[PDB]
Amino acid sequence: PSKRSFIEDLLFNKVTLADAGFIKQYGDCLGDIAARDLICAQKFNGLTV
Amino acid sequence: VGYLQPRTFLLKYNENGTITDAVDCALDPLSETKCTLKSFTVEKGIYQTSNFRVQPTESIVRFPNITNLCPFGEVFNATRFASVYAWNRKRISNCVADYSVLYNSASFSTFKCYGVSPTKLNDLCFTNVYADSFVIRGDEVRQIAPGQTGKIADYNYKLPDDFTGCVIAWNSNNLDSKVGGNYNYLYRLFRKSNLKPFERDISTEIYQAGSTPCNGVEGFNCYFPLQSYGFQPTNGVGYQPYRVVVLSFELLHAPATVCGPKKSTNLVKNKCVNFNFNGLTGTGVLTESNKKFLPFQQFGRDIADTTDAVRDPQTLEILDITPCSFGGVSVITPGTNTSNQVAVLYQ
Amino acid sequence: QCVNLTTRTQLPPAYTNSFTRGVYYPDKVFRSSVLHSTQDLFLPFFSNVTWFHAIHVTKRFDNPVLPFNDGVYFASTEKSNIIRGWIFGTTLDSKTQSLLIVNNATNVVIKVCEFQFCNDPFLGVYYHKNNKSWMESEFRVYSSANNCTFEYVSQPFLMDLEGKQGNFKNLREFVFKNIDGYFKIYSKHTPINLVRDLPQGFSALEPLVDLPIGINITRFQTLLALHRSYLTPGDSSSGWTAGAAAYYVGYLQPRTFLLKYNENGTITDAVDCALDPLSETKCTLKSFTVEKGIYQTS
Amino acid sequence: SVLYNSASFSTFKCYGVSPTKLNDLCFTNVYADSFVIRGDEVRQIAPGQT
Amino acid sequence: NTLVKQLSSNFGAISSVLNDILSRLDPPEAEVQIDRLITGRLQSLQTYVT
Ligand SMILES: *[C@@H]1O[C@H](CO)[C@@H](O[C@@H]2O[C@H](CO)[C@@H](O)[C@H](O)[C@H]2NC(C)=O)[C@H](O)[C@H]1NC(C)=O
Ligand SMILES: *[C@@H]1O[C@H](CO)[C@@H](O[C@@H]2O[C@H](CO)[C@@H](O)[C@H](O)[C@H]2NC(C)=O)[C@H](O)[C@H]1NC(C)=O
Ligand SMILES: *[C@@H]1O[C@H](CO)[C@@H](O[C@@H]2O[C@H](CO)[C@@H](O)[C@H](O)[C@H]2NC(C)=O)[C@H](O)[C@H]1NC(C)=O
Ligand SMILES: *[C@@H]1O[C@H](CO)[C@@H](O[C@@H]2O[C@H](CO)[C@@H](O)[C@H](O)[C@H]2NC(C)=O)[C@H](O)[C@H]1NC(C)=O
Ligand SMILES: *[C@@H]1O[C@H](CO)[C@@H](O[C@@H]2O[C@H](CO)[C@@H](O)[C@H](O)[C@H]2NC(C)=O)[C@H](O)[C@H]1NC(C)=O
Ligand SMILES: *[C@@H]1O[C@H](CO)[C@@H](O)[C@H](O)[C@H]1NC(C)=O
Ligand SMILES: *[C@@H]1O[C@H](CO)[C@@H](O)[C@H](O)[C@H]1NC(C)=O
Ligand SMILES: *[C@@H]1O[C@H](CO)[C@@H](O)[C@H](O)[C@H]1NC(C)=O
Ligand SMILES: *[C@@H]1O[C@H](CO)[C@@H](O)[C@H](O)[C@H]1NC(C)=O
Ligand SMILES: *[C@@H]1O[C@H](CO)[C@@H](O)[C@H](O)[C@H]1NC(C)=O
Repeated sequence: PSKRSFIEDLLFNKVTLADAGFIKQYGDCLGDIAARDLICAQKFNGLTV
Repeated sequence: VGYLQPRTFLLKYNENGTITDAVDCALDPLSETKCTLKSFTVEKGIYQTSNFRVQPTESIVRFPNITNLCPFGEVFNATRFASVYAWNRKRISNCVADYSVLYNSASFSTFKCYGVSPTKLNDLCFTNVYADSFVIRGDEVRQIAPGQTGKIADYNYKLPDDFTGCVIAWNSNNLDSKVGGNYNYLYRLFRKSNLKPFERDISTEIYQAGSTPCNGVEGFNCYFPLQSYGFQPTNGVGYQPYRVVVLSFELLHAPATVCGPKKSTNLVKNKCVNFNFNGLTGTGVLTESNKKFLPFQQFGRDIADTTDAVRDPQTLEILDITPCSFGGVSVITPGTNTSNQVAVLYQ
Repeated sequence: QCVNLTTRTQLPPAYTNSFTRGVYYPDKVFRSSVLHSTQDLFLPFFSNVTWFHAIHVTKRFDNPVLPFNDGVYFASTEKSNIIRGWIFGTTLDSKTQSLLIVNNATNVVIKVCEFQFCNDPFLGVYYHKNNKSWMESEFRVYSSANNCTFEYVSQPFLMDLEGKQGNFKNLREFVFKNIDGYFKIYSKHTPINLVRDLPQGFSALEPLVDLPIGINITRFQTLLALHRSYLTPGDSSSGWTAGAAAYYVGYLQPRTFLLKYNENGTITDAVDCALDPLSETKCTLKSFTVEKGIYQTS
Repeated sequence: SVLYNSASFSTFKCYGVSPTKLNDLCFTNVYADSFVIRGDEVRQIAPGQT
Repeated sequence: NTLVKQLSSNFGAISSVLNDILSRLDPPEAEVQIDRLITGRLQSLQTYVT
């Protein structure tokens, strides 16, 4: 799907990004999930990426 | 006819001192960027404005089921009080703290509260309430306070430095003065060391003022530690009797049972609502929780120390609390000079 | 009436080691899945506790008067309900006020009075041969109690009292504190199967009670029980056997601990931050795992 | 504490020191000022009063 | 994550929770505690940005 070389595919699997994707919806972390998942804990205090 | 609301405006003053223009900073995201840049002109670009905010609709109150009134009649209207050295302590629980019933019969010369504002007492729930009672001389009332010296505060009754509660004192010359002289009330005059906070010493041993032990004989430089007040109707105000009650309690940490007068509403879920749980107030969305509390705990707190779970005082079910303001917003403008049309991105 | 027990062999005191014991819940807030630091009065890790026996075989019916420095960790390994309670005070001689916490066969009794305690307080269980039954006969703790300020008596129960033969089956841990006129008690009960030596493991104690007594405790003494039968011939001061039991005493100090809460809200592990430099780096990194390297401590 | 068994003070207030530390201190250049006033005027013996 | 964790500091106030302070205290006495918290949290943001 990604038009990447073999070596680029190997390189991209050796660095793990903190969060994959930039759409975390409000309904996704409501209740227990908040304050447990670190990204939602950041986002309920005004800290966005 | 129109109606006014609290708003923030950006007003413009020309060189003569007259207001010639204004911006309503909460009408639009464009107006919000105008307000932030502090200008009436915006250049072409993309601007971060503010996270998406939701305002609450309802307000709810949840207090425990309490029906009885607190025993104001056998605390403040007792026929006989204790001596200050053997002071009295009484537990208070399971009662509504409606103190306005005291208005039409009692007048207090002293009433001071520590760790709480007197105007918030009606909206709180109280944990581990105790009442301490004694009678002292009028001059000594200033000594019932944290960090005080004197014989009452050193040998008879000591308060902690970190004290939460109220001190209440009233003159009782009519009750505790006898024409011959009232010698029922006693106090301690001699002690080797100062008392610890909330400690009661009731011993009667001959005090050794110097060397040459006494062998409990009460001789020269060997005294009886307790002495009697002489209360007579014709004394100065400094020497008249005063009745003192000290109320001690805790706030907003553990389950409570006193809970002053305030009516409870229904429980509404999945909506942003102002809430009051056992005196703890906040805003947010309430949901059903899978957490299981041990019987001795009432609130749950996360890493940031904010309260995120609560036991319902009526149905005894655990509820999660979530903020209702979330999500980033941006505004795209081609320039106010060119146009007023804008686009908005919700991230 | 008070009786001075005789025929008891004197032995040197014994000591043992506490393996991460004596942890309790500091407050009443629910927390889950978190490492939390707190400074309070704890029993230090790997300490040196004193050990006391009640083993007939020597008799060794130990009940010394012990200090109460800043609060006590008390552990009890039992199978037959020998350890029955405590007395706390300063002089224990009716010139001052004392606290009695006792468990008699039917009720739990907590009293604060001016007691003239016996020199050798105890409780007595008598055993009848003709019909097999153990019943409580003696209560020899104090002569007189005069000015009582606080009293509490629990609802009636029936206790077992039967002498057992296996190894120790019950561990009971208590923590006692005295702060600002409040006597605070934490406790926990645990099933065990062992014969000697306080065991390994971890278990946090939960809040039990908070008594407003307002007295100056400086010393304390444990209240045990006796067995008498037809095989214990003599007078009051010599006709008595013991029944096996053991108890351990340690003293609390102000320390900083790093407590671990799992996803159910229970304390499952702790770090004593001032035991070792390694523990100090654990405390600073706020983790139980340290990677290879060199760290500045203090 | 020799004043306890004979004297009663309606007012006693200390500035620059806590009353519970008086027993552990040593004092330099001590002076005592004495006078008699009306009772209403006692509130005026304080810093920054009119 | 350090910015999120630094929200549990009192900075010399009675508590670190605004809702705990706003209940149990009236505006004139709650203002000083809130002001302490505000100063501390602005300092945390400044350090992060630097
Ligand atoms: C609590 O009781 C203890 C024991 O009676 C008091 O400590 C003693 O105090 C005397 C003089 O006041 C000393 O001579 C003793 O050496 C002390 N004994 C110990 C073991 O410290 C103590 O003062 C009392 N507490 C209070 C607040 O009075
Ligand atoms: C048990 O032994 C103690 C001694 O340890 C006895 O207590 C003594 O009693 C006499 C007589 O009343 C007093 O003169 C002593 O001062 C006491 N000693 C102490 C240390 O208190 C006690 O009487 C004995 N119990 C009996 C005989 O029933
Ligand atoms: C635990 O505490 C006891 C009592 O302090 C220690 O016993 C002492 O040990 C030293 C060194 O071995 C001796 O010189 C002392 O005479 C001992 N005291 C007594 C009363 O016997 C003991 O060493 C400590 N540690 C352990 C592991 O038991
Ligand atoms: C255990 O202690 C309790 C409390 O002292 C005893 O209960 C009291 O017993 C006396 C004697 O019959 C009664 O007059 C009291 O009314 C009882 N108090 C209560 C019931 O609260 C109890 O009898 C004791 N048990 C044993 C086996 O000695
Ligand atoms: C502590 O107990 C003593 C002795 O019972 C009490 O002193 C006596 O109390 C009675 C009760 O009114 C009096 O008739 C006596 O005159 C008192 N003195 C003596 C020498 O008997 C004392 O009151 C009690 N303490 C408290 C705080 O109640
Ligand atoms: C301000 O005052 C001056 C002098 O009176 C006048 O000429 C001018 O028109 C006024 N208005 C503005 C916008 O300058
Ligand atoms: C207090 O008790 C007296 C005794 O009869 C009574 O007359 C008075 O009304 C009482 N005051 C109250 C209950 O507020
Ligand atoms: C309190 O009231 C609720 C509803 O009125 C009821 O369900 C509950 O059983 C009552 N008692 C307690 C202790 O919650
Ligand atoms: C038999 O048992 C009862 C109660 O267990 C006891 O009171 C009785 O004394 C026993 N029999 C004899 C002869 O002691
Ligand atoms: C926690 O609770 C769950 C559900 O009751 C249980 O299955 C689990 O064993 C408990 N302990 C741990 C460590 O998860």
